[PDB]
Amino acid sequence: MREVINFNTWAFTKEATEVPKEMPEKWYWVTLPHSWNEIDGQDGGNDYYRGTCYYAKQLKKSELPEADCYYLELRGANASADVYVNGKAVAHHDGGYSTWRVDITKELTEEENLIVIAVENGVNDRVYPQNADFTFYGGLYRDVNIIAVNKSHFDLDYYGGPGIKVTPEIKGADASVEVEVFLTNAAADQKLVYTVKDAEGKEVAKTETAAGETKAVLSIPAVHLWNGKKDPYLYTAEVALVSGEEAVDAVSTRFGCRTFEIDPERGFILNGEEYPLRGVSRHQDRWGIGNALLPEHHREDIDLICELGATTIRLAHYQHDQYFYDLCDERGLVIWAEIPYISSHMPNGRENTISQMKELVVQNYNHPSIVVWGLSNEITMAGSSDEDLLENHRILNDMVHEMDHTRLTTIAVVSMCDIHDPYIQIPDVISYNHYFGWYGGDVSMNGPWMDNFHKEFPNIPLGMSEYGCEALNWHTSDPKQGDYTEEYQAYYHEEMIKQLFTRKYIWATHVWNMFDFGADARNEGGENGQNHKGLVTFDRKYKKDSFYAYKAWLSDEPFVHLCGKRYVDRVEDTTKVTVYSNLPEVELFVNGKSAGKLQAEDHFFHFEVPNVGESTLVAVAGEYKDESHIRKVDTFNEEYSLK
Amino acid sequence: MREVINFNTKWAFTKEATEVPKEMPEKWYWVTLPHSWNEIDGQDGGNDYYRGTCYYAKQLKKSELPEADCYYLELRGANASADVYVNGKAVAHHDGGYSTWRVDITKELTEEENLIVIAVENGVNDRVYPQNADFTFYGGLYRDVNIIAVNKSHFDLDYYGGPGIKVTPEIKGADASVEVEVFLTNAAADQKLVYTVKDAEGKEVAKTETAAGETKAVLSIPAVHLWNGKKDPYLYTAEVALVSGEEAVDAVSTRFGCRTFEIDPERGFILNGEEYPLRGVSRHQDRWGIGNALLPEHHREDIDLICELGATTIRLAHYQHDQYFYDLCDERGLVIWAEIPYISSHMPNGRENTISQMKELVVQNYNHPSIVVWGLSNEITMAGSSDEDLLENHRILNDMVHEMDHTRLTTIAVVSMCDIHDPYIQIPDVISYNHYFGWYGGDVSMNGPWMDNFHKEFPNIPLGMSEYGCEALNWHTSDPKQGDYTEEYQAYYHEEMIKQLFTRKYIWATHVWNMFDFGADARNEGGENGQNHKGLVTFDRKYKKDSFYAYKAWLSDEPFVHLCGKRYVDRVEDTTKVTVYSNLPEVELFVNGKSAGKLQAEDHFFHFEVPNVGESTLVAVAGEYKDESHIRKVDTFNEEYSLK
Ligand SMILES: O=C(O)[C@H]1O[C@@H](N2CCN(c3nnnc4c3sc3nc(N5CCOCC5)c5c(c34)CCCC5)CC2)[C@H](O)[C@@H](O)[C@@H]1O
Ligand SMILES: O=C(O)[C@H]1O[C@@H](N2CCN(c3nnnc4c3sc3nc(N5CCOCC5)c5c(c34)CCCC5)CC2)[C@H](O)[C@@H](O)[C@@H]1O
Ligand SMILES: Cc1cc2nc3c(=O)[nH]c(=O)nc-3n(C[C@H](O)[C@H](O)[C@H](O)COP(=O)(O)O)c2cc1C
Ligand SMILES: Cc1cc2nc3c(=O)[nH]c(=O)nc-3n(C[C@H](O)[C@H](O)[C@H](O)COP(=O)(O)O)c2cc1C
Repeated sequence: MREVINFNTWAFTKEATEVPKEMPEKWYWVTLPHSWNEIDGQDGGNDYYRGTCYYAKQLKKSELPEADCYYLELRGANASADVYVNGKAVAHHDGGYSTWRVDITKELTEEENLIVIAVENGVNDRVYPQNADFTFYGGLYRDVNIIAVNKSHFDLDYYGGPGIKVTPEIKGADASVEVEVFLTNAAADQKLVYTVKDAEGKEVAKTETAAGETKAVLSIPAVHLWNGKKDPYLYTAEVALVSGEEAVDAVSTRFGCRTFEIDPERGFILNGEEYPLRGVSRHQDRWGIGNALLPEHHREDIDLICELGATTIRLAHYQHDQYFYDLCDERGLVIWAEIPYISSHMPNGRENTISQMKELVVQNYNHPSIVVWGLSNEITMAGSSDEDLLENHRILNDMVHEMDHTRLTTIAVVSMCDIHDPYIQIPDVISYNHYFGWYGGDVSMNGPWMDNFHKEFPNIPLGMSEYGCEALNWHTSDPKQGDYTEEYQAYYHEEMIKQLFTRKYIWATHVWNMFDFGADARNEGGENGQNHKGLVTFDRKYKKDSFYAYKAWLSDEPFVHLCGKRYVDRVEDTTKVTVYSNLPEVELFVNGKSAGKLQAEDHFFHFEVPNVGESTLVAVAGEYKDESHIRKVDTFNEEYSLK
Repeated sequence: MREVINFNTKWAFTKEATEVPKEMPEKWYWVTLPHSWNEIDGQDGGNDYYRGTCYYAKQLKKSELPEADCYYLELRGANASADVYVNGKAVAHHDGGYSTWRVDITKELTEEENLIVIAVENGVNDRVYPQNADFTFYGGLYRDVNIIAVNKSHFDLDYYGGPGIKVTPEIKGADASVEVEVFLTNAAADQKLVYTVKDAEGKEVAKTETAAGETKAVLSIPAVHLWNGKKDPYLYTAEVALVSGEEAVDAVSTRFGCRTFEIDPERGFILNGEEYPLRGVSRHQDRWGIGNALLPEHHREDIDLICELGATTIRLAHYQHDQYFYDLCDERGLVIWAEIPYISSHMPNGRENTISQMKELVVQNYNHPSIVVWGLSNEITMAGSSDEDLLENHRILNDMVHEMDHTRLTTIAVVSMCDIHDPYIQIPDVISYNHYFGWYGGDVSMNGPWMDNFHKEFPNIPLGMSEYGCEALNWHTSDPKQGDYTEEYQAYYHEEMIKQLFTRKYIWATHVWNMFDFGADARNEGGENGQNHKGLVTFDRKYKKDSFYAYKAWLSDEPFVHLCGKRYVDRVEDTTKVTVYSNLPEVELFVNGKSAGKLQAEDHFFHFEVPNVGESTLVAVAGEYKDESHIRKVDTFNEEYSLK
C-alpha cells in the first residue's frame, strides 16, 4: 500500500533571509525540477548567484491519502538544504547529488502545513564540490516527493536507500541471489515474502520467512545473464511485508546477473569474454535549463550516446539521477560512478566525502550497469598528496570495499601527477586525465605515455578517464591546436581513436565530453560560460564531426557522413574531403563525377578533390549517401575564423 | 520550581571523529567545561590553530534528574557552529559562537543513560561571522552547558535564548513607570501572573496581578533610585511568577536600572541629565593559557583591574560577551558598548548571520542597564569602500535594532582610512573611528587635528574614538621610537593620546585598545608570537604596564604614585629622565635619599631629570604615598633591552 505523490508544482526567492511564517504571496512561482542558475550559470564571468534561497509550498492533509507516516523525499537539493514544516526545523542535508528523506508525520498538525526548503550553494571548507570545472547549479533540480507508508515499512531513513539489497552469485549456469531487506518498526509476527520476477514478469523464484529474517537466497536456474548491450537482461526482485496475509508495505528493484573482471593486460572482461569499454563522459545539465532536466532529457542523452555506440559512460563528477542509471541498466552500458571529491583536498571535507560515498553505494547498489566506484578526480591538482589526502582515500577505499564486494574502486588522476605518487596505489584500478594535443603537447604523445605507464606498473589496470579538445563553429583548412575549429577537434579524435582503440590493455577510455556543458567560469573560444569539448552541442541540437568518427568505430548502425558541411567557402583550388563510415567502401562524387572509391583501416576516408566554382559532393557507401557543398573563393571568409 | 543543573563535568572530547558515535566513547579525552581545544595552538602564532569539527560526548542519566515536565539543554557559548544529538538523533543546530541557545529534548530522553553528542565547528565559510578578524576563533564549548527543568507551562525558553522577561523603565520626573513584559509557552488561559519589583535590599516596592493572557504590566516606583553610573549603580530586580491556582509553576527574574542618557554631538555623553564623560578601554574574553574558557574569577579579575584603572566605559568587542560579565558592569556602573562580530570584510552571504547574532544580542542583553549602544560592525569597509549590499545589510540591522529597542542607540567602529564621506557613516545614530596614528605609521599628534576636522565637517554626528593603541612588550630604551615595541614609547604614546582625547568633550567615548593583551594566532611580532600586545596589562593579567598608570592618574580617585621605567634599570646617559604618574597635585623625587626637586604636573605626567651615577635608588613622594625604583649607570646599552 506504499504510495508516492509528486510534489513538484512552489514559491521561490533569493532575497529572503528567514523562513517565512506564512505562505508568501509576492515570491516567484516555479515548478520543479528547478534551479536558480539556469541563465546566470551558463553565460560566464563566474558570476552565477551562490547563496541561500527559499522554496515555499502548502501541504493540505485533506488532499492526501492516509498512511501511518508521511515522508518527504528529496531526490536532489544542491548543495546543502534545510527543511522546515510549519516553522520547525526537521531535517538537514549536505550534498546536492543524492536522495534524502525525512518523516514529517508529527509536524502535520494543521489542516494546511507550510513546507519551506532553504537551499544553499556557497563557499565553505566542508561540502564538495568546491573547485571544479562545472557550474554548481543551485536549487531543487530533481523531484520532491511525499511517501505515504504503513507504520511498519521498509527502511526509508538509511542514507536514502531503496530498503532492498540484491546480490546475485553465479554458480555455473545458475544464479544464487541474496535479497536482503531492511525494516522499520516491524512486528516480530510479520512475514516477508520474497519474489524474483522474469523479464516478462513471470515469477521464477519465491520464498517466505518471518520479519526476523531480513535476508534470503533465491535460486535462478539457467539464468539469463546481464550481458550489456549484447543482452542487458534484467530480473525484478520484490519483497512484501505481510501482516496476517495483508501486505502492508512492499519494495522492489530491477537487477542484473553478471560477473566481470578488469585484467591489467586484456582490459575489461564481461561474463567471461573480453568486452572493450570504449565510451564517453556525460554531465547532467542542458543549455537553458541548468540541471533541472526532465526524463526526456535523460532519454535523449542516452539515445544520442547509444546512437554513437558507446559501451561505457563515465558519469562524472557526482551521483546522477536514478532514472538515468535505470536507462543505463536497460541499454547495457558499463558505468563509472563517482563522488565530487575533486581538484583540491579540503581536510574539513573528509566527513562529506564519506557521507556522499555512502549514499552513492547504498542508493545505487542494485544497478547492474555500474562496475567501479570512483573515489576522486584530479585530487592532487593542488599538489602532491598529503597524509590527510592519503588517509581520506584509504578510509573511502576500505569503506567501499566493505560495503560492496562485487565492484572495484578507481581513481581519475590529473595529467601532471607523478605516476609514483603514493595515492595511485590505493584503489584497485586507475585512469588518467590527459589532454595532450589540447592543453599543450601533441596528440601523438598519448599512446606512448600510456604504454610507458603500463611498462612501469604492469599489474595496475590503466584507463583513460578523460581526453578531449575544444570545438565551436569555427572552420579552417589547416587545422591547428588552439583554433577551436570543428576540423582540428575531428583530427584530434581521429588520432586519439587510433591510439587508444587499438590498445587492449587500457581497460576503459572516456571521451570528455559527450556534450558541451555549463562551466560559468569558462571564457574562451567565442562563447562564454561553457566547456566546448563535447561531441554534441550544449542543446543536443548539433552532432559535431567528431561524433561520427566514434560512430564509425563503435556503432552497428550503417551510415555515411560527410565532414565539413559547415565549411563551405574555401580558398584552395584543391580541397581535402573526409567521410566517416562503418562500411567498407565509400565513393565520392563532386558534381556527379566520381573522385575515386576508397577503403580505410580506420574508417576515416580522406579524399582530395578540385575546388572550382560551386560544387556538390556526394558520398555513397552501398545503399547509403550523404551530401556536402563547397565553393571556391578568392580570399578566406573571416566569418569562419575566431579572431 | 524551575531548576538549572550544571552540565560541565566530564565530557569526552576528540578532534579525530568523523561521525556521531553510537555508544559512549571509551578512549576520548576527558574535559570539564568551560573548554576550548585552541587554548595552546591558538595563542602561539603561525595562524595554525586547528579549525574544523570536534565532538563532545557525555551521558545524561534520567534518574539523576529532578522530576519536571520538560528538560531543556542550554548552551551559553559554542564557537562557532554546533549541532546537538540525543541518542544519535539530531535535535538542534546553531550558528554564532557568542550567543545563548537552548533546545527542548524531553521526548528524546527515552533511556536511563542518554548519549548527548554536541559537534562544534569553527571552520572557514561565507555564512557565519567572524571570518576575518585580529583575534583567535577559539573552538569548542567555552561557556556553561546547563540543563533546565521546568513545568509544561513555563516562561519562554525558545525565543533566541532570551530570558522570557523584558523590563523597560520610563522616567517621569522623580518617578519611574516600569514596563514589565513576559513571554510564555503552553500557558493555560486560567493561570495568573504576579509581577513584583523589589528593592536594592529586596523590599517589595510594587506588585500587580493579571491573568496569563496579559503578559505586559506597568508598575510604578516613586522617588526611584536611578542607575547613575559609577556614582551610584543602583539596581532594582523585577520578578514575575506564573501561578496555577496559588501554585507557582515557573518564575523568571532580572536585575535592571532606570536611567536616561543622551549622546550630544558637542557635549559628549550625558547620563541622567548630567555630563558623564565616557573614557575607557576595550576588553577581549580570553586569557593566557586557557584560550576563552573563562571561569567567573577571570571575569571578576578582569573588571577589578578596569575599576582600579577608573574607566567609566568598556567596549566589549568584538562580539557578545558572557552574561556574568555584563552583570558585573551593571553592578559597578560601567557604561557598555556591545557589538556583533560583523567585522573586516562584508560577506553578502553572511547577512542572515548578522541578523541572527544581532537579534540574539539585543534579546539576551536588553535588560543590562550598563549597555547604551549596540554596535553594528567594526572596520567593515577595510576591504573596500561601501557598496550597495554592505549598505542594505547595515540599514537592515539599524532598523531592526531601532524596532526592538527604543531606548538605545546604534554605532559603528569605522576603519581609519575610510573616507569620512562614505555613505556608511550616515546610517547609524553615532559613530567612532579606529585610529593608530603613532603606531601604524603617522604621528600621535595627528589624532587631535583629525578628530577636529571630522567634527567640523559633520557637526551633527556624535564622534568617538572606538580604538586607539600601541604595542608594548618587555623592551626598553631611553630614546622611544614608534616601532621599538618598548614599554616607554607606549607610555609616551598614551600620554599624548590622553592629552589630545581627554580634553575634547565632544568625543562621546574613547576606548583604549586594548585593556589586556589577547590571543591573535596570526600575529608574529614583538618577540612573542600569537598575541596582540597593545594591552595596558599583559595577557596573563600579571603585569600592569606603565601606560596602565597613566590612565589611572586621570580616572581614579584612589590616590597613588607610580614610578615608570622600573624594568629599565641599566642606562647609559649621565642625565636620565624619570616619569612619575600620580593623581595627586605634587610629586617630589629623591635620588639616593637627596631630593632632586618638587613638581606639579597639570597633566599628571611628572617628568623629572636626574643624574645617573653608580647605583641610584629613586623614591617618589606625594604626601603620604611613595614609590620606589632603581637605576644604574653603565658604559654600553644592555642588549637584553632591545628587540634587535
Ligand atoms: O578541462 C576539461 O575540459 C575537463 O577536464 C578536467 N580538468 C582537466 C584539467 N584541468 C585544466 N583546466 N583548465 N586548464 C588547464 C587544465 S590543465 C592545463 N595545462 C596547461 N598547460 C600549461 C603549459 O604547459 C602544458 C600544460 C594549460 C591549461 C590547463 C590552460 C591554460 C593554458 C595552459 C582542470 C579540468 C575537469 O575534471 C572537467 O570538469 C573539465 O571540464
Ligand atoms: O590592530 C589592532 O590591534 C586592532 O585594530 C583594529 N584594526 C585596525 C586595522 N587593521 C590592521 N591590522 N594590522 N596591521 C595594520 C592594520 S591597518 C595598517 N596600516 C599600515 N600602513 C598603511 C600605509 O601607511 C603606513 C601604515 C600598516 C599596518 C596596518 C601593519 C604593518 C605596517 C603598516 C586591522 C585591525 C581591529 O578593529 C582590532 O580587531 C585589532 O585588534
Ligand atoms: C547497498 C547497501 C544498502 C544498505 N541499506 C541499508 C538499509 O537500507 N538499512 C539499514 O539499516 N542498513 C543498510 N545497509 C547496511 C547497514 O546499514 C550497515 O552495513 C551497518 O549497519 C552500519 O551502519 P552505520 O553506517 O549506521 O554505522 C546497506 C548496505 C549496503 C551495502
Ligand atoms: C529584548 C526583547 C526580548 C524579547 N523576548 C521575547 C521572548 O522571549 N519571547 C517572545 O515570544 N517574544 C520576545 N520578544 C518580542 C517578540 O519576539 C517580537 O515582538 C515578535 O514576536 C517577533 O517575532 P519573530 O522574531 O519570530 O519574527 C522580545 C523583544 C525584545 C525587544
